[PDB]
Amino acid sequence: DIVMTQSPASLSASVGETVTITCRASENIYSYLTWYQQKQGKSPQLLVYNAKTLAEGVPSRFSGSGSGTQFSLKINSLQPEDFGSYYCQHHYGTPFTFGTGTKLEIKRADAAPTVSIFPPSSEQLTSGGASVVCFLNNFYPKDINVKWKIDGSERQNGVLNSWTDQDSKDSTYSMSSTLTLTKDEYERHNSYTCEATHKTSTSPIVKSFNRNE
Amino acid sequence: GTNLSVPNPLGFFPDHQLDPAFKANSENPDWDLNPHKDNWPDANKVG
Amino acid sequence: EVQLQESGAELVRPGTSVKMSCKAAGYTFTNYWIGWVKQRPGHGLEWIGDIYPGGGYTNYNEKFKGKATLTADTSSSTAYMQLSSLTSEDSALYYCARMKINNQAWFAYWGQGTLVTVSAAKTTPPSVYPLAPGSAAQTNSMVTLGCLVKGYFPEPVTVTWNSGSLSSGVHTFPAVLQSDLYTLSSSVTVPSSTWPSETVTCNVAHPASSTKVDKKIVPR
Amino acid sequence: NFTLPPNFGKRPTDLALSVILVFMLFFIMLSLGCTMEFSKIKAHLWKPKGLAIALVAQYGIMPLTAFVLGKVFRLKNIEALAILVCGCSPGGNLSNVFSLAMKGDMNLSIVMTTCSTFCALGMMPLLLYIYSRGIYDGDLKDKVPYKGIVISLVLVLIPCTIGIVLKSKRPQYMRYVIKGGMIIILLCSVAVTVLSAINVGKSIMFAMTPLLIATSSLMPFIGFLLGYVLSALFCLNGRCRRTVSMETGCQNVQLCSTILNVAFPPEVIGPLFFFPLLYMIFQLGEGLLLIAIFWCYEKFKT
Repeated sequence: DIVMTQSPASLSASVGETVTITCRASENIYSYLTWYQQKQGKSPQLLVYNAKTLAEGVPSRFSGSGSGTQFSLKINSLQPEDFGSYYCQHHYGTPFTFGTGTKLEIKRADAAPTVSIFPPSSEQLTSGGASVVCFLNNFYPKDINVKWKIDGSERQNGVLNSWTDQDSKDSTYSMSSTLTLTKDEYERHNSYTCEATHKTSTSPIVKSFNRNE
Repeated sequence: GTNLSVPNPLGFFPDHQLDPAFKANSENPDWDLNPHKDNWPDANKVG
Repeated sequence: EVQLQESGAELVRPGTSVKMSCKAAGYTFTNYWIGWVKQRPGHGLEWIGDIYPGGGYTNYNEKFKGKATLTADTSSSTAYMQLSSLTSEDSALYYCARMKINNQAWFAYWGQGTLVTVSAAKTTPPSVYPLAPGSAAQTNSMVTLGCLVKGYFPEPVTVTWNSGSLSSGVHTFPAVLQSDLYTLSSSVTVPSSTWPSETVTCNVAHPASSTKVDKKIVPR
Repeated sequence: NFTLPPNFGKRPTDLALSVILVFMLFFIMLSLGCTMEFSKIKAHLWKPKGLAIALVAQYGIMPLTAFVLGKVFRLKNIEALAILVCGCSPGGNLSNVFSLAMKGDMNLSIVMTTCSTFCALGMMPLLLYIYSRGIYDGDLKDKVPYKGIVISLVLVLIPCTIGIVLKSKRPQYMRYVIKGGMIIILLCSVAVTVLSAINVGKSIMFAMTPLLIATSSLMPFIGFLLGYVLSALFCLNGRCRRTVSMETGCQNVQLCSTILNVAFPPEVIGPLFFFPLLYMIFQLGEGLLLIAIFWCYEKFKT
């Protein structure tokens, strides 16, 4: 079995900027590798086959060059029409491994999250559950860490995180972190706070909440 | 099978076939249909 | 123009078989291989197996050898895959693809994809809980609200604010399953001195259960 | 380190070589159709002693000598498989020309060639399975061409039966058609030699190696000698002995080339991609040498 790995897991570049992505093969495959490009919510399309030749109906800016175990895919001029995952594949073996992905995303000026925290709803408590939702909107670098201090103390047992992909009108991200608690447990800890740390600022911004007003 | 070549009794290369429109010498020959070729790691071995 | 048409989305309980079709048009379909690719949303692609509709010759991945069966049915020109026994692991997006040379294994034409969800949870209407800012109620310059929905099994849920209105600063986060049921939250940001004065509501529809829930966020 | 010319299969010279080979086959069959008649073919079919002994010799010696040669010379697995596939191939039509060179009862020659091809399309995978145990555990049984064999047999038999009918109907066109066919055969042979020399280039030196040359030289000579010995052992007619011996040594290497190309990627079979060519030139040279020896012996008799 041949394992295929792509060097940059994620890569950000502005429109009109040259960029390359590197693929690595476990063994020699004698340039039997092909490149696929998949856009958001679309089936993948063939881009380059045999690691050199450009597929039919592809822009000429794409270029691939490599043999053996090192392969590359230069984009040269960058256009907004191409922004998505890129994939590899080999024909040498039988299993036809596909390798991991490589995502291209728009670049913009760094932004700080707009952290907001919310208490469980009044009718939410009557059912028998308690959910505390902390929102993090409009931050460009997508590598934040959210910490839940129930009383000056962290906890990650019931924390569920959801990430929003980079939007269209803007080019930022959004993350919702919800911590779920059973009834008769939410009221034995008084205060709550969600902590967000980000590369835009050294100190982590704090949004707090007290159950008893 | 996956071999659809018409062999030529006088011939020494894979493209020497008795087929009227010589596709075997074109850019896209289609006389073989086996994409799952065996890499055979121990091919270069003696027993 | 060569085109591959897939069957459509499927929802099946674990342990039961399911089959999907890849109807081929624009070419002969009898002298070209067809490959099946499974892609998970959070993982890479993988190759299931290949079928030659002309003679029925098939090759399978070793991992998928046990639980994948490929059929040609050249009369209708629709290739089939059978998933045999099903588990929660193999819930992904399935692609039918066609080669170009029959000698190399790079696929050129892909289908639209078939989504298969494996889970035993029965359909359940969502429960909608409003989200309001804490007791601070600081005006600042811009105010954000939210609408939390949870406990719904399928994924047709669409959340809108005041129906036509807003839809400018809203955000909907992807659904995540917790206890075999899916939960998502939607947030809307509104200029200050507007939400307390004028209601914002929260429109959520669940076509699978044919239930539409409408409720408004009031300050606490 | 084996390299191929940048555009080997796809080139005008290779296309011309293919057309010239096709014309060679057609005109060889047409010119050969003069020397055989229906009645002798029927007589040889009714009495299958020569036909059966020829099949036995071919299909009990060629795979056997291939396997023994590979085991003795301790060849690489890919080389052993290549020579095994070459041995398992049916007798080529060059055996008919060689039999014509030794005036060897061409009716039996063509009958043996046709029956050998027909038995090949059935029992070649069987011999491959029962002789490749130990090298390439892969199936290698769907890679052998099946419909192509039948089409090639029919396309070979058509011009020969055309020539036979033209003979039996009216001899008068022998001295008007045979001489012309011989002339075109000569020019096409010269063209084949120069075109193969141009196409192959200097990549053949990679195929040159003391083991492959030794095996591909021993195989046709051993085939000729064993066929002659085995046919003489059964008290067969001397003409029948000569034609059986000359047929059992000739092989159709095109089948081996296609099978090896289908089964493995070009990089696996790199240096021995030219093995069918080596076998062809060595069998041609040994056949010419045997022709010269036979004619010298005939001069000795006179």
